[PDB]
Amino acid sequence: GKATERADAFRKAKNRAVHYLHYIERYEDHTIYHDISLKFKRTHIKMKKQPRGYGLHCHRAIMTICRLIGIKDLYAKVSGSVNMLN
Amino acid sequence: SNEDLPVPMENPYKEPLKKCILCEKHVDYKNVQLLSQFISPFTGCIYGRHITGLCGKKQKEITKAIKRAQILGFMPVTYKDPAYLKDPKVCNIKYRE
Amino acid sequence: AGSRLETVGSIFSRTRDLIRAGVLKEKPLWLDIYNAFPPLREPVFRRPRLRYGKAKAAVQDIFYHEDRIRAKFYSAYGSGPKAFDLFNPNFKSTCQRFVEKYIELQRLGETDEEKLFVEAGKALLAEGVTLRRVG
Amino acid sequence: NDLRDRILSEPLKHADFFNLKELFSVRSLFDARVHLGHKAGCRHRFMEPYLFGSRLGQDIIDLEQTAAHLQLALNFTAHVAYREGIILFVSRHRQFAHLIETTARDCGEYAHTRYFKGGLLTNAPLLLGPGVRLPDLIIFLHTLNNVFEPHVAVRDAAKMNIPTVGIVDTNCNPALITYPVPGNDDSPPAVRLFCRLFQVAISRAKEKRRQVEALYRLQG
Amino acid sequence: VESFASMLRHSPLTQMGPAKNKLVIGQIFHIVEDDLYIDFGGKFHCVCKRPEVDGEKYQKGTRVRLRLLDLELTSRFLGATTDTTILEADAVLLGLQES
RNA sequence: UGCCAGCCACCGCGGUCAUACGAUUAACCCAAAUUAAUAGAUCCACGGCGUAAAGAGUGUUUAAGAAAAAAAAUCACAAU
Ligand SMILES: [Mg+2]
Ligand SMILES: [Mg+2]
Ligand SMILES: [Mg+2]
Ligand SMILES: [Mg+2]
Ligand SMILES: [Mg+2]
Ligand SMILES: [Mg+2]
Ligand SMILES: [Mg+2]
Ligand SMILES: [Mg+2]
Ligand SMILES: [Mg+2]
Ligand SMILES: [Zn+2]
Repeated sequence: GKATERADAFRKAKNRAVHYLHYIERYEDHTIYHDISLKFKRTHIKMKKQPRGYGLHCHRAIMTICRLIGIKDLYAKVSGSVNMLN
Repeated sequence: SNEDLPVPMENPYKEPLKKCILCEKHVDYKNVQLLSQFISPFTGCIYGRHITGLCGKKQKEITKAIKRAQILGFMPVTYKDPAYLKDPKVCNIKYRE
Repeated sequence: AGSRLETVGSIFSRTRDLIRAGVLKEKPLWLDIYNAFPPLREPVFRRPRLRYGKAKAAVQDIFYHEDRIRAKFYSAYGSGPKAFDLFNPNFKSTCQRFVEKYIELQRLGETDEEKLFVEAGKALLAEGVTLRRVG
Repeated sequence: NDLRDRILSEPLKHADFFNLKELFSVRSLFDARVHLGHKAGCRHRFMEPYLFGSRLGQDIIDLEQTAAHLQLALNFTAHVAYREGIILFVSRHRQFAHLIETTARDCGEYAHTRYFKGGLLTNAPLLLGPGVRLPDLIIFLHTLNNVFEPHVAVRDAAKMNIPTVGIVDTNCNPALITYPVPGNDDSPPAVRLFCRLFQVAISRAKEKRRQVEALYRLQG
Repeated sequence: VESFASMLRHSPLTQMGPAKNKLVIGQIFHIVEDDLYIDFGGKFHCVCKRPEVDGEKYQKGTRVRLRLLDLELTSRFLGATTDTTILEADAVLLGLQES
């Protein structure tokens, strides 16, 4: 969300976010189901599915997002461009 | 076991292909008449396909035959020989309007 | 609220899932109806790529043996005298009559084209139809 | 309240409940020219499974499949009507514009045949009003807009989680359409046919709902 | 019961073959000043101009004789992925339904 | 104090209202240690080569390799 005032953009991006929601399927409600590797534009994310105790070892943004999803155990290495939106 | 289903034949209806005025004629440098048809009367230029309307093959045969005639001394270069002025006009150009 | 991603799944998918997550607290009408008699294909978004290389479509062109006959008919006699009525569901044209006659004389075993064709023309002249032909 | 759950649940258990099987046939569709599509030069890639083939350059839709689908679309339409929900006929084609507006008004259903304002579905509360109900179903009699791109309402109905019935001609893109029925949108007997069918389905459903309501009232 | 294939195979529109130079019957469903909108039963209507001879005999509902050229007017143009439809058919108006 | 005096690993700070200099007050962080300097450990491409560094002006063979399933050498036109 984007605005002249910081406060304003905060509001805008919140209220807009709630409109695009995904459902993320969680295996046993902690990990993902299986290993994932994706090249999105110039960013490569590579994630691996962990056992119960191995908490959230990830780029800090991914940890943030995971904590929001409910994914508690994960390993992800991002390579190529680390640009945040991508 | 449905007999009403379509049969994978080639198109029966398909038309024949259109033909250059000359398809399977023989262009020969020796007859300046046929050649002199595809020239501009005033200049002596050779007309293009978009005027003569020929298979690329024949437009080529015509060009080569023309130039050959012109240098072996059968046919004049700078103007269409006046004798052949009143022969049939095959080409699509209109000068006088 | 809901999910405005058109590309991610079917509306069914997104809806059911958003209910599953406990976000969407009221089931929408069309949902129960949907579950009951779902469509043939999942309405998931798809991008229409242009084909390339040697690839072509699978679509079959529609031809029947009768066509193989009709062509000779039209080459010979042009379109028939009776015109055409594309409103009348049972309408038979002059070409179609000629076809049926040709097929019947095929069942007598004459394998020559000329015999079949000309004799079907005669069998048609019998019924009173005029074939004016063309040069 | 329990028997209201009865009145909503009951019709789901039969396949035919409004008996719409008998409103059309493959021959019925065939005479309305529905099986006729555009030239093969215009054919949209995603339509090929619905083509019976191509006759001399024309694409002939496969009616067996048109029937299969149409049965489903009508069924769905009807059940939405019975459940008292908003149906929106949408077409931007100026021949049938009047025809469709008429049809809709006769079913007690709504029509948008005109220019589709930008945020109509996505930003509803600004265009229409402070709080609003949005259509529960949207029927497209033509999936295209007069510039030959897909009608906006398709992308935005999808965007809004609204299920969509629509008649997809041979050059349309069916992908985002919930229950597509392949067939001819251009010719008059076809559009008149589809209008009449959706009309009858709606009316029949609203009746059945009235009658079953009456029955529920005499039950106690 | 009749399979769709069976219907398609016998229909008058299949009987015609190629639609070039075919004599057909058509009916006028709409009029603007000199423009007759003629439904000949195929897919798209054609549109022809009201002739000079017996101009007033052509009215909505009338029947006329057409010479069909093209069932749909369509072409691909430079730089386009798909063809362009005019959404019309090409016909020559001959006379009206001599009867 | 005033583009001076000075500061910084990198971005940078100092021109009269400096949280960046110098000192004070408060705080933070390590702790019998704490900073600085220098050497290591670690770190480059199983990635790339139209426009960013990069397909070498052209073809043939040598060496070396690949053969991994199905076939082919060949006819209007301005090669030399
Ligand atoms: Mg169409
Ligand atoms: Mg210092
Ligand atoms: Mg100061
Ligand atoms: Mg500092
Ligand atoms: Mg200091
Ligand atoms: Mg020490
Ligand atoms: Mg370069
Ligand atoms: Mg090179
Ligand atoms: Mg060089
Ligand atoms: Zn030729």
